Amino acid sequence: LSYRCPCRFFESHVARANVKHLKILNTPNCALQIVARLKNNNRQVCIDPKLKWIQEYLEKALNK
Repeated sequence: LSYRCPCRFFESHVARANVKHLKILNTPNCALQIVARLKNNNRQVCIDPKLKWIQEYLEKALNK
């Protein structure tokens, strides 16, 4: 129950503009660690870590 990795399924086609924030879960046992909190509906969804915009969004946040 509380032992299952939190992200069982992911969303593939979430857009940067519709994200309040990304949560990056500290779950190294687990395949999927990226969660989006969505602007339109306030849902939290797990997202595809290969989504191209994610890498740029996080790089930006690192103020490099």
